[PDB]
Amino acid sequence: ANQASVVANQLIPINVALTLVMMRSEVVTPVGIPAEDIPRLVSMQVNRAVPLGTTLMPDMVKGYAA
Repeated sequence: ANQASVVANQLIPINVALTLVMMRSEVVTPVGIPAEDIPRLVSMQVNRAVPLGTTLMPDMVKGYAA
């Protein structure tokens, strides 16, 4: 697609709260959280360590729903 997802721009350690420096937008498969949502992800925590280049999936963010 042209559908870009949120991809970790650095290793996001477990339980850290997401900041804008941590999140880039890329056309990756499988599709994860839509890149349009990078605004509303700031301050939410991840529930596991996300390595650099990992697509952020809905189940990795605490309190995220669609």
